[PDB]
Amino acid sequence: EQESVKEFLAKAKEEFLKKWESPSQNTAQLDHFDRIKTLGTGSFGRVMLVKHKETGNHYAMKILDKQKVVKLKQIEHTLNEKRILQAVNFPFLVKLEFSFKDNSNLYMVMEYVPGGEMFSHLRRIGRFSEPHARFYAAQIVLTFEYLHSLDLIYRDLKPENLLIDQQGYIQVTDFGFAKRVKGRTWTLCGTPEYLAPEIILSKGYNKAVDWWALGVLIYEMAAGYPPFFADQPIQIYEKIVSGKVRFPSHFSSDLKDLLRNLLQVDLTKRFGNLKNGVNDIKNHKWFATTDWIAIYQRKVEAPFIPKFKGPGDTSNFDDYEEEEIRVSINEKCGKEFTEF
Ligand SMILES: COc1ccc(-c2nnc([C@H]3CCNC3)o2)cc1
Ligand SMILES: COc1ccc(-c2nnc([C@H]3CCNC3)o2)cc1
Repeated sequence: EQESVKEFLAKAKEEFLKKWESPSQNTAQLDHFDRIKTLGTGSFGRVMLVKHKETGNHYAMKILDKQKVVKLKQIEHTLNEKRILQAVNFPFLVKLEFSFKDNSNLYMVMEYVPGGEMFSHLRRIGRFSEPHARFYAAQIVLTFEYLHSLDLIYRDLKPENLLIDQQGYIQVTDFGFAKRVKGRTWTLCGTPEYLAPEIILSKGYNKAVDWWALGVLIYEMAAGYPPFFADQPIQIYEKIVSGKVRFPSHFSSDLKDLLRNLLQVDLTKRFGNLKNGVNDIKNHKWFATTDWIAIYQRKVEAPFIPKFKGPGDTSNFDDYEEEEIRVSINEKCGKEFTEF
């Protein structure tokens, strides 16, 4: 690789390690914000649109219930999420602006991206043309190049976690399964449709699982549906381990060739995990029209710009029951969350 790429990644790792070793803590509190709307929910928390009362700036506030985190065995994963987010910096990652806790909850306050999830736009239009899919895929290739050089694995790539911003570019959100890993790791986690074979077979696995998930994402963007699906997870898993995939006839020959090498069931033969690493992907014929520097600099005109009226518009997100943010008069689970 060119020395300019090597020096860029060496500086990125230096800046990450300084924040990783000395994390920020307790940088706002709940009554500094007004609550506006619930943007989405989940197994042990939700994300709310909020407005800061002194500056007027909008944020996306992720709220996790401490007792429920403990019951669903997610303590280590929650601590991973906040420690990684306060230490990274890259054009296509959401920015964490504040974090804090109280007697009942943990809070992560991020810059708000009003354009909505990629999932909504893909399901609305049906599928993306190959140039449109390729513009998004290039941003994910550069983001994984960055995260993997910091010894991080992301482990939750899927369309609902890719937000579309005011310039039509991607910002990746939700680091709940991200982890710093020197060699191998073992936890069963992810969404069934995106899991690599070595996770399903309970092996020790590495960053090659993120390149498998990139193959599932590019197939889904260009076809409109993922390659492996069924009503029961055990049926999805049998299809993933089989080593067979079927492609629509409208796919280009170059796209089919790239996807056979990302959706390779033998992890020692998979693109992204060979001696040349990410450069086997960047140099593939499907990416021949891509200007990697121009994408990083945000100089390429996007395929589309989401429709929205202002920085507080919620029209690209959907409607959920509005529930209280209740804070107990007694402290819960203080010991488990000391480092947060
Ligand atoms: C950075 O600005 C945002 C905006 C919205 C969300 C968000 N909205 N919903 C979710 C989860 C629940 C349903 N899917 C994922 O995250 C995150 C950050
Ligand atoms: C009863 O058999 C098991 C199997 C797996 C696990 C397990 N899977 N993940 C974890 C956490 C420790 C490693 N980081 C997350 O424990 C625990 C008990």
